[PDB]
Amino acid sequence: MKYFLDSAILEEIRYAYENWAIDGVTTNPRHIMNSGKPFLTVLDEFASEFKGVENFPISVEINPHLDNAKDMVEEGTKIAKLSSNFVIKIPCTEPGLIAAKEFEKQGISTNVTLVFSPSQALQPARIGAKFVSPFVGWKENSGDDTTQYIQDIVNIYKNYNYNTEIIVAALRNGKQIVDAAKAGAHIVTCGFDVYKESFQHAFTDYGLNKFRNAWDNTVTEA
Amino acid sequence: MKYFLDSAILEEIRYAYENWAIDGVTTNPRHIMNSGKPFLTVLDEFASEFKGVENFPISVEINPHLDNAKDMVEEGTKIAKLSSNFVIKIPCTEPGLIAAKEFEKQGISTNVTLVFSPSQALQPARIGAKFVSPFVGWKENSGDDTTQYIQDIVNIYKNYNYNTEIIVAALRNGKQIVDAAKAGAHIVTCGFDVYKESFQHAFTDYGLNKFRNAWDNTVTE
Amino acid sequence: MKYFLDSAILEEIRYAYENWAIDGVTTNPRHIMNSGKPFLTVLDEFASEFKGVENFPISVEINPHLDNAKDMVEEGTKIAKLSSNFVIKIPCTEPGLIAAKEFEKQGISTNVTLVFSPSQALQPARIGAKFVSPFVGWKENSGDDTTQYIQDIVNIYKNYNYNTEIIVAALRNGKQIVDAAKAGAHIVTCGFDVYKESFQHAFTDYGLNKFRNAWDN
Amino acid sequence: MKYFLDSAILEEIRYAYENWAIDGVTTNPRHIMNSGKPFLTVLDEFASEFKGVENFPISVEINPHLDNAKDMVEEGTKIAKLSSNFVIKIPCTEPGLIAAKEFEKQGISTNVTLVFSPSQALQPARIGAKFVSPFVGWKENSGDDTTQYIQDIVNIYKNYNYNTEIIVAALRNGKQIVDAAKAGAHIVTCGFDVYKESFQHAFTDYGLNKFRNAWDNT
Amino acid sequence: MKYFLDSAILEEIRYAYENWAIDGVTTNPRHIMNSGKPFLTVLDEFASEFKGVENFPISVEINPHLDNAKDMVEEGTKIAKLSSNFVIKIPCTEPGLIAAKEFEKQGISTNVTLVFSPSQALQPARIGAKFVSPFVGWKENSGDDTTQYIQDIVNIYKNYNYNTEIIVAALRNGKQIVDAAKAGAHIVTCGFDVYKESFQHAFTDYGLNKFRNAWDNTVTE
Amino acid sequence: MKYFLDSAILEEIRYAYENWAIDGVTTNPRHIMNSGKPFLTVLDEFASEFKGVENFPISVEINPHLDNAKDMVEEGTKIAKLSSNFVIKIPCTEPGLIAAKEFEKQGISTNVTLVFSPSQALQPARIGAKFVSPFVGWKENSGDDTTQYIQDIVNIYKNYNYNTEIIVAALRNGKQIVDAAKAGAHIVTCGFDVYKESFQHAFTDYGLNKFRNAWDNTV
Amino acid sequence: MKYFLDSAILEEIRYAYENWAIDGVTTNPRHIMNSGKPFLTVLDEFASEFKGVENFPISVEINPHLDNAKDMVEEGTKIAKLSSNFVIKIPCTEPGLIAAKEFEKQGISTNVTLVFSPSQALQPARIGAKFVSPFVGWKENSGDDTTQYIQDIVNIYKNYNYNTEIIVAALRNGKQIVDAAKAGAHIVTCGFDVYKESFQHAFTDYGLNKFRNAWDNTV
Amino acid sequence: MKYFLDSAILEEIRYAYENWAIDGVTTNPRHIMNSGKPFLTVLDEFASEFKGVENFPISVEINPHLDNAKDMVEEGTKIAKLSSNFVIKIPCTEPGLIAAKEFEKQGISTNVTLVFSPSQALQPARIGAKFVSPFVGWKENSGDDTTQYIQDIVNIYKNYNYNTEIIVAALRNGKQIVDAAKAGAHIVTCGFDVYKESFQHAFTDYGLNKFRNAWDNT
Amino acid sequence: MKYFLDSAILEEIRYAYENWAIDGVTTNPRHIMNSGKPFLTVLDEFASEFKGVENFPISVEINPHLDNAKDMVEEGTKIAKLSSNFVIKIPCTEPGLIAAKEFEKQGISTNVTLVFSPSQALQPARIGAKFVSPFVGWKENSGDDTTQYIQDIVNIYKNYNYNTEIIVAALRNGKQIVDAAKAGAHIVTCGFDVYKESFQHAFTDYGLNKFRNAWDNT
Repeated sequence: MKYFLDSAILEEIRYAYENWAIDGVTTNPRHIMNSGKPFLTVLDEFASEFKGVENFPISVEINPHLDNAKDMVEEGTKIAKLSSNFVIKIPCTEPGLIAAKEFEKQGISTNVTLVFSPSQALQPARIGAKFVSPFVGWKENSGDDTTQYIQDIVNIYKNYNYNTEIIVAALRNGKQIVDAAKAGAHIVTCGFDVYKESFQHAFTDYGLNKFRNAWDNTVTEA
Repeated sequence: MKYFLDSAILEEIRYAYENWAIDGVTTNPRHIMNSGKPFLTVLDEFASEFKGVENFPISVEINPHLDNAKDMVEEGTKIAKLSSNFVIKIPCTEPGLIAAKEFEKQGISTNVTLVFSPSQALQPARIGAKFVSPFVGWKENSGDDTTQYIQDIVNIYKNYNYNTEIIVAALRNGKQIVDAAKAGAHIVTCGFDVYKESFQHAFTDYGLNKFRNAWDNTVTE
Repeated sequence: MKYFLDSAILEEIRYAYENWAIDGVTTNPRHIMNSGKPFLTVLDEFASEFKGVENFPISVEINPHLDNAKDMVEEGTKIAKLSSNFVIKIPCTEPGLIAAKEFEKQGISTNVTLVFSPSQALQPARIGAKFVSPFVGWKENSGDDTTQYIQDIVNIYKNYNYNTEIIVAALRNGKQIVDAAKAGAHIVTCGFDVYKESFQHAFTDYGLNKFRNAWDN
Repeated sequence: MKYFLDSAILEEIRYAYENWAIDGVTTNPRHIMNSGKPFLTVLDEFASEFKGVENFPISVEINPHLDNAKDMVEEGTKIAKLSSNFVIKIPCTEPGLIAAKEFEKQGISTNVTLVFSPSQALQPARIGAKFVSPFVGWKENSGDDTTQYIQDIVNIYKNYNYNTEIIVAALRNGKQIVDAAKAGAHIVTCGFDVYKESFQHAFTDYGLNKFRNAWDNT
Repeated sequence: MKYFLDSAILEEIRYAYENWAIDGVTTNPRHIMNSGKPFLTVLDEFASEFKGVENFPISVEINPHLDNAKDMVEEGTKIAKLSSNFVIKIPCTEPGLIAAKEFEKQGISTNVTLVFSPSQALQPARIGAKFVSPFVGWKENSGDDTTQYIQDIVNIYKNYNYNTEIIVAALRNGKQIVDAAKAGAHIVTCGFDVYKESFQHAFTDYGLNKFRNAWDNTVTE
Repeated sequence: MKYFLDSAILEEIRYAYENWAIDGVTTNPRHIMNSGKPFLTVLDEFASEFKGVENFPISVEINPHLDNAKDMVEEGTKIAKLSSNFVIKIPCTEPGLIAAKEFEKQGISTNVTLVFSPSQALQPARIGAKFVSPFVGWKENSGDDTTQYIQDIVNIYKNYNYNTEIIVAALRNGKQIVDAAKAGAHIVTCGFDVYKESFQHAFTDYGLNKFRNAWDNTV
Repeated sequence: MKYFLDSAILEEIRYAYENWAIDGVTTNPRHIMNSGKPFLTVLDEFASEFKGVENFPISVEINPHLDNAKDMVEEGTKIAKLSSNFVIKIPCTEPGLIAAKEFEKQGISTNVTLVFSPSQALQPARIGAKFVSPFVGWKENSGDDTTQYIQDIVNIYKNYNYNTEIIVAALRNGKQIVDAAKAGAHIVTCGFDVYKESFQHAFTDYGLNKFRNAWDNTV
Repeated sequence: MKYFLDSAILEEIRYAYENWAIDGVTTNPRHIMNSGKPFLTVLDEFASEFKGVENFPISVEINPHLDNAKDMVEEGTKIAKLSSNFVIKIPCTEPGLIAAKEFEKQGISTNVTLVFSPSQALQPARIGAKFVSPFVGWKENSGDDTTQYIQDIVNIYKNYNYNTEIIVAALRNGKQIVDAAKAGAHIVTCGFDVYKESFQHAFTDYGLNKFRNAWDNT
Repeated sequence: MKYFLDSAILEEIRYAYENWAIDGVTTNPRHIMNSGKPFLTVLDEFASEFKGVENFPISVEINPHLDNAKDMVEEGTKIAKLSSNFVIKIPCTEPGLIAAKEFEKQGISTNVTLVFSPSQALQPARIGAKFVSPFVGWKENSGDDTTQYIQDIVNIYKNYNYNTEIIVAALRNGKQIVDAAKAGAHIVTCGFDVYKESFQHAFTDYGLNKFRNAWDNT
C-alpha cells in the first residue's frame, strides 16, 4: 500500500521521502501556486532532486484552460521530456480522456483527476490510465457521502482486473486513510500534516508518561 | 469489462470506437427504424465499416414477426452471411430459443434478447448462446425493481461456469452502469448520450474553475 | 402521499388533475421555455385555470440570474400577487436561502430547489420553507447514487419534526417513485409520461388477454 | 447446469430432450400412475427410447409398500438389469438407506427421495448415493419455509466435498428454479409446463409488439 | 435540530444569527486566542450583543489550568454574572465534573467538553449538565472512528430520558453534520465556513447555468 | 441510568455518594472480607451512615453456606431489621429463589445474584425480585461472550413488563458500562476505580494541554 | 410471561405451583398414560386439587381416535363440566378446527395442539381459540429448524391483534425457553426437570464456592 | 463428514458400524457406568471387537479423580497399550492439558473433553491434540446459547490451520447436527437414538402413503 | 495461533514455556519494574534462559525518555547485542518510527508499541517492522470500543500482504483472546493469570463432579 504526498513544497517532499518512505508525489495548479515558485522552476527542482530514483511517480497537472486533446497532448509531452518520473495529471473531461488514451498509447503515463463517481472512474481504466484520482473532501464539504463510491471503484477495478491504480485524493485526516485501506485502494495522497498526525495519538503520550515513571523507579544500569 | 453502443447511427458508432474504445454494438428494430435507412443498407454500411476488425460484435435483430424456428434460422443465416462481425439478436420465446439452440450448434453466434427474469436467462446459457441481454429500463418504467434479478443472473452464470456473456440492456444513466459493474455483468449496452454523460460530473467543472484561477495566479514560464 | 406534475404544458396539467388527482404542480425555467409561451402568459393561464382551488400548489421559479436576496424577494412577491396558489421556487444558494427565510417570515410559501445533499436540505427546513426539492436524475446521469441521501433527508426531517415537505425531483421512472414511497418522502414530482407508464405493466396486458378468452367462453 | 424432467409421459420427455437439452429424467409412483400405462411397460419404452445415450439418468422408484432392505435390493436389481440408464429411486427410511448403502457398494446408482431436512440429506451422502432429492412443494403446501434447508444442504455438501448430486424436487414455478440456482443446487427437476413457462415472460410479449411495429416501419 | 457557531469572531456570529438563524454559540481558549481580543472584552462584546435575546446559549470556557472544583465554581460564577446567555464550558475531569454537579445544583448551566467516549458522556448527563460536547475531529486525525461512539451516546441519552443536550464538536464538513443528524444528536457546532459550504453544491451551480440559458431563450416580460 | 458501587470500603462509598451521585451500593462476602472489618460492624457503619437517605439500596449477601429457604429467610430478616436501606443478596439456586419469593411476599426487597443466563434471570422476575444481578466478568475470564445474554435479558424484561431491575455485575472497565447502557440495563455496578477511570480519557489530557498553551497566549 | 408445566404427575404439579409459581398445566394422552392412572381419575384428582383456584388453566386432550366434529364437541363438553379450570386440547385437523370453532362459540376454551407451521397457527386464531400450541422438539428431532416459524407466528399474532395465546411446546432445555422469550411468545410449557435445570448454572456453583471461602475468612 | 457414536453399548456400536457407517466411537465414565459392565471388561470387548479395523477411533476417558499430569499419563498409557484404536479422553484442566501435551509428544492420540468456550478449545489445538470435544447440551440446559462459540471454534481452527478435529458433543437432536454441519465442524457425536431419528421425518411417512395409493392404481 | 506472555517474571515464563508452549515474551518498563529485579539482570537471566532456543522473540523496551532516533538506535543496538532472541520495543512516535525504520534496515527486529489506531499501525508495517502491538485494555478503561480497529488492522495487513505480525496487547480475559482469534490477529500477549483462567470453565468443574460420581458407581 502506497502513500503519496499531495504537496509542491520540496522540503516537505524531502522529509517525507527520507523518514516516511513516501512512494511518490501528487501536485495540482493550486499546490503549484502555493509553492511560491514558478511552475517550470518547481518541475526543474524535482527533476534534479529525483534524477536517480527509479520507480517514484510525480503527478504534474497540465494547463486547465486547454479544451482539446491535440493541445493537451502537446503540452504534456513537453512536461514528460523534463523527467521520466513525471506523470501527466489530466481532468476527467471528454478531451481529457481522449488525450489520456493517446498519451498511454504513446507510453506516457497519465493520472486522470477530478473523478467523483465510479462511472467517471471506469473510463480511465478502460483506456489504460496508469492512475485515477477519485476525490473525497470536496464532496464531503457539500454533504455528500463518499465511502460507497470509493469502495465501488476498488471492487470494480479488482473484479475486471484493471491495472489502473486508484489514488484516493482530497484527504484531510487519518480516519480517511484507514477507510481507503479498508476499501483496498492502491494508493492514498495526503498533505504533510495529515500523515504526520496520523502517526500520533494521545494514548501514546499517556503511555510514555506511565512508562517514564516506571523507568524512573527501576535500576536501569545494574 | 465491455461497453457496447445501443445505437444504429454510424456517426455515433464511429466516434465511440475512435474515442471511447467501445467493444461492440447492439441494434434492435426500433433503432433500425429511427436510423431512417433500410435494414440491408444499414447492415451493408456496417459490414464495410468493420471489414477489418476481428473481435467486434454487431448485434442485429431478425424480423420480430417471425413465429417459428425454421423461418427464424433461415432469415438469420442470410444476415450472418453478410458479415462475420454480425451476431443474431433473437427474442426469448419458445421458437426463439429453439432457433438459437440450432444457430449455435451450427456455429452461428446469437444474442438472446427480451430477457426479464433469471429463469429466462438460464435457458440461453443452457443452449450455449454467445450473448444474453437482460433488460432493466422497461421493468423500472412500470415500477419493478431490477437490481436483484440482474445480480442473480451474474451469480448464476459464474456459479455454473457458463460461457454466455451478459449484456445488461435498456440502460438510461451512469448509476445503472455502475450497478452492473458492481454486479459483475460482462457487458453493458447504452445510448451515445448515456456514456457521454457518465464521464461528466459537476464537481469536475467546479474543479477546473478552481484550477484555472490558480494557474492564472502562477508564473507558468 | 402527494403526486405533483413537473410540467408547464397546461393540457398535461388539465388531464392530470381531472384523471390522476394530481395534488399540485412544479415548474422551472426549462419547462417554461419548452412550453413555447412566454413566462407571464403561462402564469396567467395558470392563475385563471385554478382561481377557485385553494389547496393546490404551483411552484414557479424566479429569474436564476438574480444574485442577491433583496431583488429575489422583490421579483417573487410580484409573482405571488398573481395567484395564491403560486409557490416561489428558489435555488439553494447563500442569497437563495436568505430570501426564502424572508419570504416565509412574510407568509409567502417557498420551494427551495437545486438541493443535492442532506446538508443542503437541512437549512431550508431550518428556515421554515414550505417545500424542499432534492434531485435524483442529474446526479445519476454522472454516476452518483442517490438512494441514501434521499432516505437520510426523510429520516432527518421526521426525526427533528420539521414541517417542510420533501419533493423528490428529476425522476424518470416508476421504480424511482417507489424508492421515494419506501423512503417516506412527502411528495414526488414527475413528467406526464412517467406517471402514465408507472400505472401500466406488461402483465396487465397479458392478464387482460387471458380474461378476454375466458369471457368469450 | 442440470434440468431434469419430473414426468412419465414419453412425448414430454422426447420434446424436452430434443429442444430443451434436458440432462435426465425423474419418475415416481404418482407420475407412473397418471401415465395410464403399466410400470414395466413405461420402463421398457424408456429403455428403448434411450439406452445407448451415455450419461442420461432416468430415476425409477421401487414399490413403496416394501418394508425391508433385503427385498428392496432384490426388486431394484431387477429394474437395474432392464437398463444402465436407470437409477433406483428409494425412500429416505431406515431400510431405504440400508438398501442404498448396499446398492452403491455393488455399483448400482441410487436416488434417495422423500428427503425433507438436511439431516435426512446427510446420510445418503455419507453412504455415497449418486443422487439425493430434497422436496420443496409439499412442505410449502403445509406452510413450511424451504429456502434455508435447501441452501443448508448445498453448503454442507460443498463444504465436506461429497460427490452426491442434489435434485431439488416438487417444484412448481420459475422463481423456485432460480432459488435453487442461487443456492447452487446441482440439479433441479420440474414438470413440462413449469419449464415451458419459466422461459416465457409478459415483458417479452410486450417487447415483440413494440418491435413488430418498428419493423413494419422500415 | 440546532446549529451552533464554533467561533469567537463577532462578525461571523452577527452574520450567522441574522442570515442562518444559528441557535447559539460555542467558544474555547483556542478560539478566544484567535479572536485577537482579550477574554473579558470578547465576553463583554457578547453580553451587549445579545442582552435582549432569550434562549440563545453562549458557551464560554473557564481557565483550563484550574485543578480543583472550589476554584472552578468561583471563576465560573463570576462569568455567569456577566450574562444570562453564558454557559460554563468545563473539561471532563474529576474536578470538572464535581464543579458541574455544583454549578447545576445552583441553577448555573454548564457545558462539559473534551468528551471522547460514551462513558465520559454518561456522567455529565447523570449530574444534569445542560450540555455535553463529544469530539469528532481530533480522534479522526489520529485514525480513530467516531460514528459508533456518537450514535451510542445519542441512543443512551434517549434510552434513559436524559435532558442533557449533545453538541457534536470538532466538525469540519457537511457530511459530518449529516452523520449527526442521522444519529439524532440534539446540536452540532461548526466553524463559519463549514456551514457556509454545507449549503453549496457543484450541482446547484450546474443547475443555475442550465436554467440561465433557458431563461435567456424565453420571452419573460 | 443508575450507577451502584460494588465495594465495602466506606471511604470509597462516601466519596462516590458525595461526588459521583452513586444511586446505591452492592456488596458480597468477598468484598466484606477485603474490608478488613467484621460483617456486622460493616453493616452497622452503613446503617448509621445512611440512616437518613431514603432512595439508596445497599445489597448485603446472606451466608452462602445456607442450603434451605427456611434458614435463608430467618438470617436475612435479621439483616433487614438492621436498616431499611438493606437489600438481601441471594444466590440463584433452588432454595435461593424460594426464599426470595417469600422475602418479597413479606415486603423485604431481594437481589438475586450469581445469574449467568437469561433463563436464570427469568425466575427472579417471575417471583417479583426487586433486583437481579447478571454477571459479565467471570464468564469472559473463561472465554464466554456475554453481550447477547445481557441484551436478551433486558429485551425480555421490557417485553413482558417486569418491574425487576437489572444490575449488570462483575464489570471491569468503561466500555462494558457503555455496552450495558446501549443494551438498556437499568443499573450497573462497578468498583471505585472503574468508575473513576471511566470519566478520564487521554484525549482530554491532550485537549487541556492544547488549551493551556492557548490561554497562556491570551488575556 | 407464563410458565406452564407439561406433566400429568400431580406431585410435580404441586411442587411447581407452590415454589415456581407456574401459571397453569398442559397434558396429552402420552403424559396421561405415563401417570399410571386412568384419564378420568387424573382429571378428577385435578378438579379437586384446584377446585378453589380461579385463573389456572389445565389443558386436557380429548380422545385422538375421534374423526368428526360432532363427537369431538360431545366428549369435550363432558370434560369441561368436570372443572372450569379445564381447557380442551384438540388436534389441528379439519374436524379438530371445526370443533374448536364451535367450542369457542359456545364459550368453552380450547387449546389447538399439533401445530407445526404458521399457516396451521393462523386458523385457530381466526376461530378465536384461547390457546394454540406450536411444537419445537419433534421437528428438531427430524432435523427441521423451528426458530423462524415460531417467531413468525408471534409477529403475525401481534400484528393482526389476535387474542389467542401461543404456548410454545415440546421444549427440552433452558436455551429454548429463552428463544421463546426473545420471540415474545405468550406462554411456554416444559417438563419438571427442564424448568428445574433452567434455574441452575455451573457458574453459580463456582461462585458459591468462591464466596464460602471468603465467608470462612470473615469474622 | 464424520459421525461418531456417543455410547458404550457394544450392540449399538455394532449396528451403527454395519448400517450407518459410523466413523468412530466416544465414551465417558457415565456411559461406561450405564453399560452395566465393568470398565476394563468394556474396554476388553472393544479391543477384540476392533482388533482388525484400521482407522476407527474409540475415545475412552481416564479416571476423573486424577489431579496431576504424572498419574494421568501413567493410567492413559496403560489404556493405550490395550488397543491402538483407543484415544485417551482427558478433561480440559491445567493437569489435563499438560498430560495431553505429553501424550501427543509420545505419539499417543488424545481427546480433550469438557470444553465449553473457544479459549478452552484453543490450547488443545496449540498442543497438537488429535481431538477436542466442545459441549452443546449442558450449556443449553442452563440457558446458554452455543451456536456462536461453536462457529467461532471452527473458524479459528480453519483460520490458523490446526489439525485438531472438533467433535461437537452432548447433542440431542437432528437440528443440532445440522448446526454443526453448517458450521463446518469436523465430527459430531450422538446417542444411537439421536442418529436413528435424524434419518426419519413425518413427511416421508406422508409421502409413502401418497405413493402406496398411486402404486395400487396400476 | 501464537501466545506470548506479557510478563517479566522468569518463573512465570518458565512454567508457560514448559506447559503452555508459549511462542515468545513481551515486556515493558512497568513489567520490568514489577519484577523486583534490575533491568540488566532481568535481561541477563533471559539471555541465559533461552541461549539455545531459536524461534522465540523476547520484546524489550528501550528507555522511554529518549526523544530522537539517533539515541534510540544506539541504546537499542546495545540491548540487541545481549541476545538474538531480543526484539526492540519502541513507541509509535515520530522518532520512534524513524528509529524502527533504521533498526529494520540494519536487520534488527523491532516491536512498535503504544499503537491505538489503524493509521498508527500502518506506518510500522510500511517500514517493515517485525511486530506491531495495538492496545485494547487502556482504550476500554476510558470507554472506547476496540473491536473494529483491531479487525481493521488485521484486514488491512492481510489485504496489502504486509509481513508485520500483530500482537494484540493489554488483554485481560479469555473472551478478548477469542475476539482476536476471530479477527485473525497473528499473536496475542497476556498476563500469566489471564491464560491460566482462559483454560478453566465452571462447566468443566461441574462435568468432573458428574463423572466422579459415575466412576464411583462402577
